[PDB]
Amino acid sequence: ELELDEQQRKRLEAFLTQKQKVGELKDDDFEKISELGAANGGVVFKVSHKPSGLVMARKLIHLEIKPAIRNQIIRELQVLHECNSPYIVGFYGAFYSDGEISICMEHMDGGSLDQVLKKAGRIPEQILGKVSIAVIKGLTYLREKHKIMHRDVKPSNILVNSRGEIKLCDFGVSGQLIDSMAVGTRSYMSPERLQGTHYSVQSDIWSMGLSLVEMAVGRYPIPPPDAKELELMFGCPMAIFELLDYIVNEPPPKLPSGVFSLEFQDFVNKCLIKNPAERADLKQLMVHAFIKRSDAEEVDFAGWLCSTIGLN
Ligand SMILES: C[C@@]1(O)CCN2C(=O)CCc3cccc1c32
Repeated sequence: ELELDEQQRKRLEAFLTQKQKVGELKDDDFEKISELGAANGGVVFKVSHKPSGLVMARKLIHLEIKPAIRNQIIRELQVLHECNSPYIVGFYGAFYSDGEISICMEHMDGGSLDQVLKKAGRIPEQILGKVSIAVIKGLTYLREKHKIMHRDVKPSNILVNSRGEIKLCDFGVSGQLIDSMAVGTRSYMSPERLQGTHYSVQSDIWSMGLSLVEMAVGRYPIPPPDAKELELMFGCPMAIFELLDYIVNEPPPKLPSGVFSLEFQDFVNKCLIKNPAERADLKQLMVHAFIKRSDAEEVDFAGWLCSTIGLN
């Protein structure tokens, strides 16, 4: 499950070889190309690293803090140089300059799945099959190689590219950065995390299940759509506090019947069991009928993606 094919190994090696050529990251070495979107705590820009010529994604977090705090943040982010996986967004480095922390990472030309979803309307089950494999693999990697859980799985934290790669980003590695920042959505948080109770990688599986239902139906799935709302979709307002209460108190969302395969439906159901002990784990998810089927499917994710978003 963590072993790599020839292509994956080669791309991972090529990234590291290019990264080695970049030295210390400095503010004045960046030329702004465009705005990629906004992440929690700051804006993400597509940039040119002038000396190396490398195109990067630069996230800028505005923080007015003492040299003590920022130097500790930068050191804590250094842990990202150790995360090397086809399912994790490549990291270049982090620095502080004139009231803002910069996190420089690999450019993903397909952007986030939250952006792809807006464009597509809804994402096909076979495409969600590849997405599920990449998320399980990224979460397994983080857990097994670094003893870390994501803590913030959502469609805006799943990045995609024209080579067909799917990678996770914005997993909390710096405690100090979270404290100083600290304000992202709690709408993908598991019922146990919202109840302050017992929380592990099982809470990330809930967030993945919820993100998958959202992408499949083309709508944040809580509260569930009524009989008339589903007819407009396939043919076949709640304030944040009300929503969080609904998650904790009500049955979990589910895919509509007779539109998706029973394997996909069962897969999301197992991710969405409210009790984390009963909820499927990464090991069980890796061998789920939906995962085994999707893994054997020869799905052109890059082709689908480029056609959908008008990339090219
Ligand atoms: C979370 C992130 O900042 C990662 C970088 N990124 C990209 O490379 C593509 C566009 C994008 C949109 C929203 C958030 C991000 C990105």
